[PDB]
Amino acid sequence: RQIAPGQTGKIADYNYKLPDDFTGCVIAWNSNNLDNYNYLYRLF
Amino acid sequence: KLQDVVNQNAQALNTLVKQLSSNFGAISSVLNDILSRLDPPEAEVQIDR
Repeated sequence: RQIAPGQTGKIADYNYKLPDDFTGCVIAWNSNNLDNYNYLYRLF
Repeated sequence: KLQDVVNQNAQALNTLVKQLSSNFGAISSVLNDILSRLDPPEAEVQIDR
């Protein structure tokens, strides 16, 4: 849910943000069948 | 006639200034509230109103 214009949260605030007039698409699927604490994100 | 023309100019400017106090359906009529209470992507819809 963070991966959109006009959202907020640790990713949407500190790591990776889309412009308020972003022109495109977001695509997702679960990766549990491939993924193991190897993936990191920003908290400060 | 002259006092009427002065009164019409006064009523027009007085109305025009009073409109700043009105919401037009925004969350506040104080522009500085909208710009501080809400985040810009949310706030812009109220400000555009």
